[PDB]
Amino acid sequence: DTNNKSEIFDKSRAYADLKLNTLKLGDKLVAFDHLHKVYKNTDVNDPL
Amino acid sequence: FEALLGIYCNKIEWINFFTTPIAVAANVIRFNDVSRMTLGKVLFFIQLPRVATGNDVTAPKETTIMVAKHSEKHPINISFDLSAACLEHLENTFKNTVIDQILNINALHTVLRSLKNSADSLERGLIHAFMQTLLRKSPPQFIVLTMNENKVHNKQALSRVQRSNMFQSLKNRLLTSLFFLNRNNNSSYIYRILNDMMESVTESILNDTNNYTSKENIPLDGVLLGPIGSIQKLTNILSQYISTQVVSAPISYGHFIMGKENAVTAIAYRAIMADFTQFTVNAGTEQQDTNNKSEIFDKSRAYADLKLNTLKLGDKLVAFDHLHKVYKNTDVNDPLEQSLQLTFFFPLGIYIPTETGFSTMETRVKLNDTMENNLPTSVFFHNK
Amino acid sequence: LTMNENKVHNKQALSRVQRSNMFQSLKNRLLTSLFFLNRNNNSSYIYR
Amino acid sequence: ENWQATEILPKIEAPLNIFNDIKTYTAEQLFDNLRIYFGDDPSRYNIS
Amino acid sequence: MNSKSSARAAIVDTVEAVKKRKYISIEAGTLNNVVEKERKFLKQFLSGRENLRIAARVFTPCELLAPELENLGMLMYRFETDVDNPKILFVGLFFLCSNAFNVSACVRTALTTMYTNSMVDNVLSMINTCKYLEDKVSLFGVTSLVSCGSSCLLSCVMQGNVYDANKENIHGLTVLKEIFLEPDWEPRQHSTQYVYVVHVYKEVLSKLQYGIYVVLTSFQNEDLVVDILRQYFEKERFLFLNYLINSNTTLSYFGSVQRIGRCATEDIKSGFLQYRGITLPVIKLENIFVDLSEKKVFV
Amino acid sequence: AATLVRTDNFDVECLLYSSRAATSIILDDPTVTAEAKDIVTTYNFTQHLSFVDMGLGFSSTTATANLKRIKSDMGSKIQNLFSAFPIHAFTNTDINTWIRHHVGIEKPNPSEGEALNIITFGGINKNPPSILLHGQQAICEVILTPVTTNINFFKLPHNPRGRESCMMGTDPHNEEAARKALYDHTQTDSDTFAATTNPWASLPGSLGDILYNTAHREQLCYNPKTYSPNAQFFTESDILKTNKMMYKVINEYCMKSNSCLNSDSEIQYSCSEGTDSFVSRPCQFLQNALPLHCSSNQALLESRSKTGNTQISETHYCNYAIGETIPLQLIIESS
Amino acid sequence: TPVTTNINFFKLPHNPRGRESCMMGTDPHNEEAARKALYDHTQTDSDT
Amino acid sequence: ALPLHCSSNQALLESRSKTGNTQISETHYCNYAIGETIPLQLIIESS
Amino acid sequence: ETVYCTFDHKLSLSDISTLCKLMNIVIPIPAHHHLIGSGNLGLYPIVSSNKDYVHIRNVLRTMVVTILQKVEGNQLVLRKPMTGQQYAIKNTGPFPWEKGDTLTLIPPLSTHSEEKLLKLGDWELTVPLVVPTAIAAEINIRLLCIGLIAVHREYNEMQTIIDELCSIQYRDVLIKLPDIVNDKQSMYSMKTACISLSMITAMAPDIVRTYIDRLTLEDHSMLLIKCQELLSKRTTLSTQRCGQLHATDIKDELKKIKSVLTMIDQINSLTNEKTYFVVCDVSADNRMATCIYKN
Amino acid sequence: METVYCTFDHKLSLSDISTLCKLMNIVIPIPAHHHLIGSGNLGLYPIVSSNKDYVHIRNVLRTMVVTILQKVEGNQLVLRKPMTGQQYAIKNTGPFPWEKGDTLTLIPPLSTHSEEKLLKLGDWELTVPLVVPTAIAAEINIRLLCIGLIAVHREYNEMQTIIDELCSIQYRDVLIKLPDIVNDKQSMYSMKTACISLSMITAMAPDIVRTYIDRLTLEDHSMLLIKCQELLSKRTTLSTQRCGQLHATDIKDELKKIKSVLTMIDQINSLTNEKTYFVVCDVSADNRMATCIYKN
Amino acid sequence: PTERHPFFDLTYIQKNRATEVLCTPRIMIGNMPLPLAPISFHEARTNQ
Repeated sequence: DTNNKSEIFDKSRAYADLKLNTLKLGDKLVAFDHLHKVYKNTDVNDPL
Repeated sequence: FEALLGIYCNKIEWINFFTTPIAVAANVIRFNDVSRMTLGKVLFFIQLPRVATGNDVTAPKETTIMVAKHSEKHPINISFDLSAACLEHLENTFKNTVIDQILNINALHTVLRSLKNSADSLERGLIHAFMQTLLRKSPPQFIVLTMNENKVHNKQALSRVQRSNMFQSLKNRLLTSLFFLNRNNNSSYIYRILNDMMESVTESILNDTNNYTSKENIPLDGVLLGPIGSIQKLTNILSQYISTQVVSAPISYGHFIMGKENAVTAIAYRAIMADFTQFTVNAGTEQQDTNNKSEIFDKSRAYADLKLNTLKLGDKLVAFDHLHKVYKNTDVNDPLEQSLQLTFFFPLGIYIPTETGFSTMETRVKLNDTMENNLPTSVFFHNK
Repeated sequence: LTMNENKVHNKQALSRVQRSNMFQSLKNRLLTSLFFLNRNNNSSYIYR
Repeated sequence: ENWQATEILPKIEAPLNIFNDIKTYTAEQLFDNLRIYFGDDPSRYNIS
Repeated sequence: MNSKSSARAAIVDTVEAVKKRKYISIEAGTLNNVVEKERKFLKQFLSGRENLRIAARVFTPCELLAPELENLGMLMYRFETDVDNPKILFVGLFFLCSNAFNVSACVRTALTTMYTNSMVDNVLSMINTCKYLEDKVSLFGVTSLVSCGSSCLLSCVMQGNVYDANKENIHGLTVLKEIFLEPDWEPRQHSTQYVYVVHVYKEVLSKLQYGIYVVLTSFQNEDLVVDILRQYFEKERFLFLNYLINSNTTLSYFGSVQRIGRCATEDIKSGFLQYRGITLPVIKLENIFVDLSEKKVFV
Repeated sequence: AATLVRTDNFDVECLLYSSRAATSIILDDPTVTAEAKDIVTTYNFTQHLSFVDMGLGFSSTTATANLKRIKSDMGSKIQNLFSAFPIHAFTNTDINTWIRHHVGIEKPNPSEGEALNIITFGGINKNPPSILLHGQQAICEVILTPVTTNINFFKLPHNPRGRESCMMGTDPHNEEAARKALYDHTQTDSDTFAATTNPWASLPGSLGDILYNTAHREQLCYNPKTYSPNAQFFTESDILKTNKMMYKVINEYCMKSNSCLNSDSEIQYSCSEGTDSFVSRPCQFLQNALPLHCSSNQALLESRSKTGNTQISETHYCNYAIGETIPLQLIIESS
Repeated sequence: TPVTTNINFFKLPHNPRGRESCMMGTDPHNEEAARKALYDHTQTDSDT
Repeated sequence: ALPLHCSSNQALLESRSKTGNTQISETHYCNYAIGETIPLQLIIESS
Repeated sequence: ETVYCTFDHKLSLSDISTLCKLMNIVIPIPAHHHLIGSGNLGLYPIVSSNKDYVHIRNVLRTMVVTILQKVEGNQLVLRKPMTGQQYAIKNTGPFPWEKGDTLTLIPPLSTHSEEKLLKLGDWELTVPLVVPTAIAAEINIRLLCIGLIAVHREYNEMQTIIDELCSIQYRDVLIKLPDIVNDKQSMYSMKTACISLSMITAMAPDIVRTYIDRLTLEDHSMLLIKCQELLSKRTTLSTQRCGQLHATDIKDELKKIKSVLTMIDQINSLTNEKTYFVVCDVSADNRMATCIYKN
Repeated sequence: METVYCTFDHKLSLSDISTLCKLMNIVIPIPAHHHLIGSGNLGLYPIVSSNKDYVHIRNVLRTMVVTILQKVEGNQLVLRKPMTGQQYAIKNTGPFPWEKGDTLTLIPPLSTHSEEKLLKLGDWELTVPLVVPTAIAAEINIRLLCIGLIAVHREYNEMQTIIDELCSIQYRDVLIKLPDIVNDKQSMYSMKTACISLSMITAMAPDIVRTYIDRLTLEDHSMLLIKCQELLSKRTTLSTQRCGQLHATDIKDELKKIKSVLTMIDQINSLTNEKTYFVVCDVSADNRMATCIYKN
Repeated sequence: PTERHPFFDLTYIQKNRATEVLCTPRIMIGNMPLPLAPISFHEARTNQ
């Protein structure tokens, strides 16, 4: 019954470091942003 | 192709009785013959101290009072079945075939996990039955406060003036302090009423040095436990006073065995003296009326350390938690969620006498003159 | 928010009184918390 | 019913059993088996 | 597979299951004090979870049991009596099939000549002076262990196969060939049939005469068997519809059926009894699991 | 005129305090037993517990904390007495057919003598309301004077018997003086120079006693499933037992939390098995009910909805408006 | 109608079918009781 | 659907515009005015 | 399978001695369940609080029989009986058991002068009477006769005719049926049972008349002749004024037959009496008896 | 021995074997009483091709020997022959809520509009009879006997006006109906004996009983009582009033007559009453499987 | 204690010197007692 890793879900991949705008809500760090920088100049609207 | 991915199973968490903070209200001692015990009772001896009277006042006599507390008893059970096919695949292999091996291993894991689940269920049933008995015992707060306010003289039990004013005070406490977390917001006031609970409640009998003791020998004093919907608001309004500390708590049940003395007296006289050998050897000596430890209540058991959410109410450290972590996925409700039944009454068609009639709020409304407006026939009121 | 308050109690099935009070709660939550950034200004409330 | 067991036999002291002054409790019949006596009753000494 | 081995394993498993039902393991401390007879009895320690048949001891005056002290396996009837001294009294199926009306005159007289004495004559007079039959005399079970002392001891089986002890020579119910009949379209349909007893009354212008029938059918359902027995007895049923109103005797039906128990189709064999030279044709059912259900009347 | 009474059930979260080691539990080693049937083998683990309660005073208290919801409608569907006492009838067939016609009961010919367990033992409704928007509702009924003073009676928590019937002012273990309190009008009530305000509810053999007391309800047949919220005020065999001493009264009260009363199935029934965990009925304990925010017409109700003044009662000429005693709308809006 | 009551109907969020038609009070998977809720007037609506 | 701030005439509508009380619904003799359930005008004024 | 019962109040020593006197008895139980309190042990939670006698007879048919096995320190061991096996039953009823008798449960003849085997704070213990089947039929018929004739007035022999109904005798043990002059202690009142009987005996002749007046051309040959005889013997002057002079609806005939058949399958309770026990042997002095369990 | 192995003659599909895995713990009757059976004798389809008559299917379903499905393995299919008084778990098929404590009988399938989503495989189906409460089984048997008594009254469109009102019944908020009763003579025998017993109830009815109607109308008064007054007013097709009302100690004759009336009532009940096959003890919360302690 | 049912006037009458309780229905609305139905109330019902 025991199984450790799910290869379709867990697979070795390269990692990096980047910055995110975070909030703190009761020891919960949440990334917090807008997608306007990828909907800057398109043919669609921001779907929010 | 249709691809099916990994099968994810649940891991049921494990509820030791002494991990949950109901066990600071509890004190649980194995005794293998309550299936044959008729009545357990404890007998308490209170002698009252009196004051010296003044000149020419009849002195009250020396008052000696005995109270006997009985034992309720309550069974629990757990049933689980095994199917006939699983019982066949459990014990043997018919042959060394691969499917027989797979189903054999599956049936073995089924039986083992079912026994584990039944043990967890007996522990949670102990939680639930003890919570059941606490809520059957516990009187509500307005009754407790009014009875702490109203006391008696020696001469006669609770005079009619005393109990009538007691009833009117019950009305007032009920109509003011009913819906408690919802009406006010003052942390001072809500902390004051929790202080009133902890001063209203009377203390237990046994003072063990090590049962639920903090560091440097300060005993924890009781548990305040609610549902999580209460306690989220309670932490949000009382986060100044809530801490977590490591408290020396027991881990195992107490254990008591009869002797030949007790078994022989149970056969001959249908009864048991507990603490029988101390009760025997302290007889001819001087120390008769003193006895130190009650073996049926104080018994050596293993100890450990654990963390508890505590509050400080006037130098009183009190465990403070919710039982939702053991009522996460259970068929029975959290029994702290309980229903009220308030009864409402209202009239219709009451004829106010025109002969002594009046109206205030003349400036607000103005009727149109019709006798359907000048006699009440219907009554209007709002729904939920 | 309404479903987490009106989770099914451990009984045979989801009850009519449960879902009717759930519907009235849906009306109330909708008519109160609809336009969120625009009505109030309490950072405590919005953070809540 | 056995009260000379209490009257004679060893007893363990206990701190702060009560708060609301058992005069009121006994007077309003809180208990199941109670027994009061004011003057020192001699019927603990008639052991048969 | 091996086959022979697994067969021996199953036979050993059945024998060990019989021992598990028969003896009990003892968890007494079992010290070396006792004598060897008590030692071996404490090692074995039988209990009565082995026979699984239900019997009853019975005392009856031996004047009534004329063929039934010799021919083991008979229906027996409890006749309560207003005499305080003996409150119940036991009766042979043939002893009651004497004055049953189904039996032809030759068989009736022949059996009577078996059953002729003062005690049996007085008991038949009592049975005739009784108003109805079915709730002054009643069905009781199947005979085993006749002792025949002064007052003869009869064991009698309420439930299970008919045997005294040793589970050897398992006796069978003996039914008089004339009194039984099987109402069904196919007699002996597929397999084991249920054997019933039908009491049918009749009125020849003065008194009631009872008739004792035994039916064998494949139907289990009592509603089905009373539905086939009404179709069988519809004419005399009609005659009682006229009788039961003008009569005043306390009865309210035509007859009643009650299940004896199971049989087997291949365990039905013919034969004849003989007592004092009177050859008497019978249908001997061989192995019977006795199962008394309730009496079910039909009007 | 008429005092209409109605009970409402509230979902309440409600916390408990208990002193440490207040009560001891002694248990058996859980016993194993096995039932080997032909399709399954069922293992049963049983365990005996005993509770000794070591504190003398009440070492455990419990206070009402916060409303969750209201499962009650607070509607107006009155008690259909033609389904509550469905055995009775007027004499003539034309009269009875017209009364059933005009009051609008369904199934006007019961066929009771054919099938009486259907309707003596309790008329099974067989059909809930196809739409339901607010939960349960049930409204009982007391017939009254058009004379009874509002300001003495209706604007305050008060027993709708007319004469108040609270046994916290009666001599304990004195049933003669108790029945004199519930019935005597040579004496006065307190709170007024008026021993009665409903002389058809308070008086013995009146339409309170002959209709809602179970001593006559068990004579005149009825549905046991029909919940009547005025039996809790007019059953007197269940108030002469409350005529005891005060700790026995509150021990009996807190032991009376088996909570046979459900809160399922579209209307208040009264099933009597005690499967539900807990209920607490302070109106049952205090033997009075509460006044709610009703009014006489929309004219007064509009100014009440303007100012929010649901606490202060106010009267027009012959139109009255009663002030509410617990502002539960404000309570729900606060959470 | 010129008769339809304002305060029972128009001053509240309410279905302009007259009879309210919210399926959160109806038995799920019961089309017969559903059409009885949408059409029947032997029964009453709630709220009045 | 939802009720919105309508009235029977300008008489009721002017006093509504005075006090801003668009929530509370009020009636004259046969003229009525329906209170608004979402104060969307105040919403747009707030942003 | 066993059942544990823990009592709710405390018990006196005389009460525990009463249980040791009653250590074998039948007890009916509503829920087929392992842990039962004294609040639901017995039959007094059903009788005396709910419709009596005919629903009581249906309920005594449909509850779970369960016998006492052993009394612990304060708990009750009740073994529930399996079909086809032996058990042991003590004799509480007055009528003497004999061997080979069939046994059944009748409701208790609920006079309130009984010694009330337990009476534990407004709860009491009521058992059904185990009785032979013949006496059960006789008791049922005597009760229906009392409940029929108690509604008639102006019989001046009503006291002696109720007394001759109430005195029955069976194997030298008399008993008086406690449904005397309608004392209302527990008359049981049986009003649907007598109403149902008389609805049957009133709706029968016209239903068999409307059926038999049709399709005689077919050769049934037995039914047509029998109904004429049976109907015109008792009701010799048949249908003179006729009531409505033969204006019937097919729907009316439908409702007549549907009603008259509802009455029968709802008086199904007093229809039959099942044999709960077949006693094989009876111990000496008629204290108890080992029986086998059926139905 | 007790176990019976069903082996299908025709091949099947994986949807079929998934349905048979779903369909577990269902009572299937077999006529064979053998140790091996094929698909020709599994179920009730080998009889429901013969005239499809509901009374006929019920009669042979009474003659059937019932078994319980256990352990579908391969194309083999285990059937346990259930022993007397033992406990077995039954998955339910009758559209009912299955309140505990009641008895169950086994009834022919009431044909719904939707075809069975169970098993239809090479001109062979799996006709599983329903399991219903005993009270509604008696109700159906009443409706059949009533249609026998009324369909003797030969009409045109009045049969339809009776049947469309009659057949759709509601028990525990469930509508069922049974169509296409060709009204064979097999119901006529089961109705003839009811006719016999009503004649005898009439002739042996005592003088107390018909008097008891009028006496209770004079003593008490009720709407419910009125309903019975309305039946006795609506039909007065007997009108033969007796002479004497003295009851001058005829009491043994009265006992004898009342015993006779009760016994004729028992005969009509033995017609209309079907045999309890199962006794429910424990029900799942789904109302999908429930335990019984009784097997025919 | 005279008023017991608002439709039924109750009293005491003497026949052969027994006090003979007596129930008698008030038929008309005015026969209710004037402290229980005042005359201004009858004029108000009349104006209705």
